[PDB]
Amino acid sequence: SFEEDPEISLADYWKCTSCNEMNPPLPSHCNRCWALRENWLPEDKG
Ligand SMILES: [Zn+2]
Repeated sequence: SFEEDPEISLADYWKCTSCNEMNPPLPSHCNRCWALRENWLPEDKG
């Protein structure tokens, strides 16, 4: 199922490393197990 989403395409989604679920960029944790993403915010070590 795909709908009009030019502002937020499903391609921008992410893959929860816990269960391997797909989620949008809006949230951070998987919408099932709540596997709060790890690599989201701008990670700039140094
Ligand atoms: Zn998950």
